[PDB]
Amino acid sequence: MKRTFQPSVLKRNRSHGFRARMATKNGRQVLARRRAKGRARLTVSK
Amino acid sequence: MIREERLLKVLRAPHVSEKASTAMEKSNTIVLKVAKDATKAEIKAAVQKLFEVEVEVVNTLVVKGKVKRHGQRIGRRSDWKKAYVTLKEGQNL
Amino acid sequence: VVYAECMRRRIVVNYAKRQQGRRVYAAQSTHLPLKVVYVSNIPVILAAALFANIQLWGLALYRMGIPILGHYEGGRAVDGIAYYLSTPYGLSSVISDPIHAIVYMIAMIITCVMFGIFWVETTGLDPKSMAKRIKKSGAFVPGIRPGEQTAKYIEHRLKRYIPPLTVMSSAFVGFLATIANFIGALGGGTGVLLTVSIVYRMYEQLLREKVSELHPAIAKL
Amino acid sequence: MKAKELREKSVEELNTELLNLLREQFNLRMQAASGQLQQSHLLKQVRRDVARVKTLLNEKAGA
RNA sequence: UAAGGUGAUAUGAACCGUUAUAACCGGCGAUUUCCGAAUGGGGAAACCCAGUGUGUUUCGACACACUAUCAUUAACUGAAU
RNA sequence: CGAAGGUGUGCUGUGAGGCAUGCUGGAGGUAUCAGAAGUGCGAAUGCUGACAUAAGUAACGAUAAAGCGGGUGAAAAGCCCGCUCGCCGGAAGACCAAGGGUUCCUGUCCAACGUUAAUCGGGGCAGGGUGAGUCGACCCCUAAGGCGAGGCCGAAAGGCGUAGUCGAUGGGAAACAGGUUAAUAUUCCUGUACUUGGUGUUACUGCGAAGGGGGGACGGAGAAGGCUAUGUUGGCCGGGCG
RNA sequence: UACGGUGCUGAAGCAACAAAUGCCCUGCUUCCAGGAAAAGCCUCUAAGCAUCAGGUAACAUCAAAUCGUACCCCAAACCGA
Repeated sequence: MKRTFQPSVLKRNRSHGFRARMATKNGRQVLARRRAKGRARLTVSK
Repeated sequence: MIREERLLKVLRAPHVSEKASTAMEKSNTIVLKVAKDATKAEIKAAVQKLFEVEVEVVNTLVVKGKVKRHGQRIGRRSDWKKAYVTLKEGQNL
Repeated sequence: VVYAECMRRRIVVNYAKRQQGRRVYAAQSTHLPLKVVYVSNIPVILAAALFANIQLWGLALYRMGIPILGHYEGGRAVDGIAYYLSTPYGLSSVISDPIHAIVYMIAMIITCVMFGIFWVETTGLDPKSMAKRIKKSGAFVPGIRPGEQTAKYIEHRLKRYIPPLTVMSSAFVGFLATIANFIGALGGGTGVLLTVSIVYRMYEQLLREKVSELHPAIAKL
Repeated sequence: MKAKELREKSVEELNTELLNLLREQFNLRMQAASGQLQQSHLLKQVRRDVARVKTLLNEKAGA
């Protein structure tokens, strides 16, 4: 088949890139929980 | 304050090996790791103090196609230049 | 004589990588020269020898027939084709006859060019497929399967390297040999020149056998 | 440790920089780029040498 | 503090100390790139684009420092009135 | 100089259990009495790992047919080449975005991997490759739309929203034809061109506002028509008579 | 000529018919549904400054940065386990 979620990079970084998860304190929950997990996945970036 | 020796420190290596070394690394046209943004300037004027080439076409291209350097482990590609200039002379070697 | 193949050219395109990591050992196949001119020798042996015949042949023809190649007296040539082709050496330079030096010198150079070219047309050396000889493989761990070397796209590398090895320093060697005699030397300035070279290809032969009969030191393809 | 150099002034630190930072990768770090080093150790003091240039610039105030 | 050393896998290469001058430890210092609260803007940070100063300039161009917001305070000026 | 265990055999205890003992094994294990328990599994379609079956059973993925002769090599339905056959062809051609983004060339390698055979592949593994004032992106301008000092709302947290700031799927300088590597391309080269903007110089000269005016600047349909790439021919020019 | 490939050359090189869904053309026309914006772009003054500076024209000069460019791309390079 052909599935349900597809690329868009035309929003990616500004769906959760650095100033898009910093942007939110609650997406700095993400980053708070990744200053609490030391996960490689963060905003899924470098 | 008028130029910098900083980009007269641009030499990092001539390319080599198989095809494309032929006049691409020799004669006019030469290809070589040159800085990282080059400058298109003191990379044509640092060979104009060395061969007097005003450089037939100053070009740049960052160099691409896959990581290696343990390609059967994980690989890392730091990225670099092929100068890929055409020099206007190549005769004072 | 001995500062006449000291030089560094060197090519690595031969590939290996085995046990990667750069203080583990190394990672390549590691060919080089540093020494050159190596089948153009037999030519200048011939060129000097030809003059040995003429000085012999002419003197033989002189006191048992007709001067055709020169006039002698006092043992050696004094005149003729045989004089202008005689070698000045023995203990010191001859600066008395500059035209003799010029003709003899030109004569020897062109004689050396001649047997070098006949070392093209009968018995020489190859580059084109000496090129292609190596690449079937490089050196493998076993594991890395080369194509840094390219089986053709190498002919030229060879045809830049070889000659000067049948010609192209035949001229130069014949020159070097001639001026080696204008200085003069004991045992012959040219004979020293040939001797040093013969000795160098020799010396290493005396030494040569010992290391790789442990099965070879390796990893250079 | 403690026991090196002679200190260098910033009227001649000048001269040092034109020989192991510049026009040294045109002959030794060009010729690193052209290998043949059985004298690996020499190279390491092209670095660690002009790295002392700017130590004895900021530490010693150019002295 | 020291006779052995030259970070690891990484053996090599070359060297070093040449035993107190390697190396180590401890103090101090230096650099400490790029980003990043980041703060000249932009901005999908590790990047785009920039200014202002202070310089240089060969006049082609080129270095160098400064330039955030928001709070608190002071000082100067000062509408509708 | 043989602990534990793994592991045979004989004796024993009701059993829980115990003994004797061989091998292997190559290290440790351990009275009594006394102390303390994570102290014993056949069923939970239990958990978890290892290990079965069917069964060599099913299966080996789209019919757009290939066939042949050489080659390589140990070996070929598939590798290599060639020669003969079929099929798509407003696609099954040829070129792109996105995305991949190296999958690419080149050179190699065959183990694994490709749905088999494979020397072969985008496999595996080495190298090599994408070059621009004029082409594009960075870049200038605007949409939806966002943000938003200050501002106006709201326990905190926090909202609405200005001056502004951001923001394509829309609008802002110019180059082409040849010719070129197995990797290049308006990018390289060649030939012949193009452009804009800064500088400078010169000559003349009133210049002068986030201002003002002007202007960008526009639908759909429909009715035509014109036109040319061009297409087709003839002619032409060359070659050829099966 | 390796046998991989390289060197050497060049005739015709038009016209008719017949052309395009290509274009003149944002044209024209028509119809109501009602058809961006800004920049680019032009011009005027304004305060000012005032010939100056600027401007305008010609000419000349210089500059024209930072990156992409391989290749699949209906496909073994996208997606589909």
